[PDB]
Amino acid sequence: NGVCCGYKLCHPCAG
Repeated sequence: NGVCCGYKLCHPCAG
């Protein structure tokens, strides 16, 4: 769906 930032690292959440 897009990019998500969590543990100081942004990565695709679920496309």
